[PDB]
Amino acid sequence: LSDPTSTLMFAEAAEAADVVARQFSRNHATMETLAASLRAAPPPFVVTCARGSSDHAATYGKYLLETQLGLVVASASPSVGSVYAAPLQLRGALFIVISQSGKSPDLLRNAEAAKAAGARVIALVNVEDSPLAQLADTVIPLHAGAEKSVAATKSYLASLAALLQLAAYWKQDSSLRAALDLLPDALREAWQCDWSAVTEGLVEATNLFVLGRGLGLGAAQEAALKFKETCSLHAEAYSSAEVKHGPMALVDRGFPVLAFAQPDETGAGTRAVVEEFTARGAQVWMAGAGGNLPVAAAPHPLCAPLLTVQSFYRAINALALRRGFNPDLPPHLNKV
Amino acid sequence: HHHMSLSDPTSTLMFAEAAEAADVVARQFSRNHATMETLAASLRAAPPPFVVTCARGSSDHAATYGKYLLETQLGLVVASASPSVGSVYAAPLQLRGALFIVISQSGKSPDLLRNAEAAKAAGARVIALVNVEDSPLAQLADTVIPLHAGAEKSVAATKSYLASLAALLQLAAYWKQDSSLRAALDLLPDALREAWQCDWSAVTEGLVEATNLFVLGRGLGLGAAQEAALKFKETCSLHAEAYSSAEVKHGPMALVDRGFPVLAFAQPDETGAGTRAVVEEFTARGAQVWMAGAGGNLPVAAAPHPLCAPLLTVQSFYRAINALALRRGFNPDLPPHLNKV
Repeated sequence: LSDPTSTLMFAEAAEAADVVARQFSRNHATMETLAASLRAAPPPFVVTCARGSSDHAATYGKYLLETQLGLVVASASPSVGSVYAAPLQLRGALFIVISQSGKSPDLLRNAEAAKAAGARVIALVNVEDSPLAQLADTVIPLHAGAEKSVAATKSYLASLAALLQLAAYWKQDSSLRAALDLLPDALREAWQCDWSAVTEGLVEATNLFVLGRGLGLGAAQEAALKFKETCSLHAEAYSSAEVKHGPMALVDRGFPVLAFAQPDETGAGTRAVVEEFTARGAQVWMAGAGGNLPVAAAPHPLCAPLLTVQSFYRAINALALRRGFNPDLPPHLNKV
Repeated sequence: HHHMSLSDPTSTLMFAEAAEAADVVARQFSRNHATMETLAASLRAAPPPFVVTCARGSSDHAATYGKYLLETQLGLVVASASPSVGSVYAAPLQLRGALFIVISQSGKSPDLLRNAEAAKAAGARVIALVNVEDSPLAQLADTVIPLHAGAEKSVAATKSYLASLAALLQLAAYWKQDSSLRAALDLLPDALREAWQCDWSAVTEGLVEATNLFVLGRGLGLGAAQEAALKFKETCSLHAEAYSSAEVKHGPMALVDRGFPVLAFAQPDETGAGTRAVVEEFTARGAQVWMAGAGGNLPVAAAPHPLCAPLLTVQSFYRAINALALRRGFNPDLPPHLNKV
């Protein structure tokens, strides 16, 4: 269509700032109670349990809790069908299930097993009366409302925001707490960032790397999923820590790079790496670290990936339509 | 410099070094027996609260096997501190008493060294699975497990990756005191020899003109899929991407059209909805779907124990991908993007 604003993906992504504001207001005391309980009985480590977009949120959760609380974060394996020669030793661990609908039988079985093993199960979940919420020791509703687009947007940003409020309150980080009050306005600014250069440059694309590292890796993972689902583009997320492998093998004219960088110039590789990509004739866009894509000013560095994703949703919505796809309908059913 | 021929798959360093893998595993198990018994007894006497792995490249794929191996066999949660998924700035994590396993062929990577120093300073027990025994990584470690793979001159790692999987398996067998797994390890070198003879020429020939591909694995097989995808990228200039078979509704199915190639690695003992359930939709969408394991159309060697199956799949895959690289005009022995013949 000729009006990018007319998609549900656009309307729902635009809601994210209001979603985050009301989520933090509604969940404040519940999060404080959970945070106090974790300080009183510190878990030995954390486990995230999630699929799809929610697992890309778990990637961000890992970075947040490892860097801010100093706790190791592992991933559960809900739908892998492992047979345990030994029960998994989860006693006292914090077991974080992230799920939009909270109904996946695999997630439920994994959460039940974690509880039986003595873990504390918390659910970051949008559907508050879901089977997962009923199971959890503590429920953190995402408060994202209904998503009618098949493309997840505000629900993913809400998952990141809930992890951030958990980290802020658990840590008692007064600086991050103050930045949470500023985060909705920053998301509103991020929604206005002009990423038309990458929309225009990818109309004819057939391959892409989305690079990220550390704080922004989960955002790169989600961006690549969005390119696959809405644009029928083989975008692949890749850690810039491993740029000497896949990206150095394949980046070329006709195989471009979108990089999410932190202000310390990490997330795209070194200057020499980017220069090699450019010398090959590859298009390279970078959001962050003075890159050629404009980004909103983050009120706290840990907020930055939410802003990056908020900006990217507008660019990818526009790109889907330019490529002849309706981002509100499933792949293979959405060519216009 | 080594000289090869595009018309002779047996002429590459990748072929010669992958062919060594069985000999490597046999001698590694013999040379490391006493060290492994000592380490395993010490871990039983002081059980760690959990495990953390740390690795780069193909070693990270081996660490992913280690996750599912130790979670299912020892019941220990395994997390990653690999540079791929970790912070730029090595910092203290709450690791007191945890087993911190670093896997590295050369043992020199500065950020692996920093992460291991951080783990030791935080009270972790650092063990290094390393091919270079006098490397900085080995010197830091509390226990060194040499891979005994010898010199690997191909840019494409083969025997060092298989040796890393094997070392994890011997550790798990000795630590768990699993007599059936111990006995199976005696048969593993010969099973690798059988795997090296499996005929995958059909998928080699089928992918000569491919541009994009998904490699699928699950649990114990996920690291194998990741290793295969990396080899496709580097040796063949093919945009292959690895996915967990549990995630196909979040990415891979979106791109699959008629003829889109999918290579699925299956375990021999899958229960419930597994690889065949996922391959079913791929075939309903007309993808070109190959499967190794579970009665699929790419033959695999009989596994002496299900935990061995991913090693046998990769051993076979290495022959197929070496041949595919040559058919596509590339020397798998030379660096990525610089290896067109």
